[PDB]
Amino acid sequence: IGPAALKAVYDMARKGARDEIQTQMRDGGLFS
Amino acid sequence: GGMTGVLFSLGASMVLGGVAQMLAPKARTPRIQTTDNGKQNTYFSSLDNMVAQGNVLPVLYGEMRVGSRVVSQEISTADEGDGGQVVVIG
Amino acid sequence: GMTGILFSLGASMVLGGVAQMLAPKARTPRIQTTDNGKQNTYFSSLDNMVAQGNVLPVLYGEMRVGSRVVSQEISTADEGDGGQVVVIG
Amino acid sequence: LWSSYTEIIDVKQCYPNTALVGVQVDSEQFGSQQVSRNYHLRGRILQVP
Repeated sequence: IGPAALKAVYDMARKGARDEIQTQMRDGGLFS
Repeated sequence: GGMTGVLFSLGASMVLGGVAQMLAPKARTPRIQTTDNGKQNTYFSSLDNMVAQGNVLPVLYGEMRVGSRVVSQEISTADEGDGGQVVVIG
Repeated sequence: GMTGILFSLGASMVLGGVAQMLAPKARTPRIQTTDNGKQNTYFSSLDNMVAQGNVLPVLYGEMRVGSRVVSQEISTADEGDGGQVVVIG
Repeated sequence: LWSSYTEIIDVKQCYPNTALVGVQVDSEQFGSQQVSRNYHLRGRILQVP
């Protein structure tokens, strides 16, 4: 089904972005 | 819609910043200047007169002698006079 | 073929403000504690600076303002601006 | 002899809810520079139970 897949991808692209934000600001990244 | 897939538990994802941070929200240190040398001023002390132009009026909560914000400064000639009639200038 | 996922974004832009959708808004400078409580202007420099780091500035009208000093030098003056009127005593 | 007399009116503008201190000093024994005023005051009246 469509909307279930869309909501799943949207919620999956949340913690990925959050982890990317957190790792890129730690020591030698771009500081978000 | 009956089920809620992708539970997506958050454990160390918030611990990674520190453990005391999730019990106490930490404090904000001021910015360090160079012309100030090494006097690390905080956000709750002021021992000098400030200027009250388009600024906020500070508040005080207990003890801790503070400066102020100057609103009017003026010099005039000191006239001779006391609380009475004794006005000897000899 | 088809071009799906348009994903209209009219709602997201307003989240930062609506007046910004027509005006980029003027930038504001930061506040230095050392410079008491004075507010720095972004388009005027009353103080006369030093000709080095500061880039050659530009003027656009009025504004009695300072400068960037290139050479300062103090010596001994002459007694008499010119002509034959050169009295001393 | 009589000399010029001056009629002076003070500030009628009162400050509604701001604490303030006015200080007048002869400022002769002080140096040519300004003088810093520091005051050792208590806190604010709170709504304590």
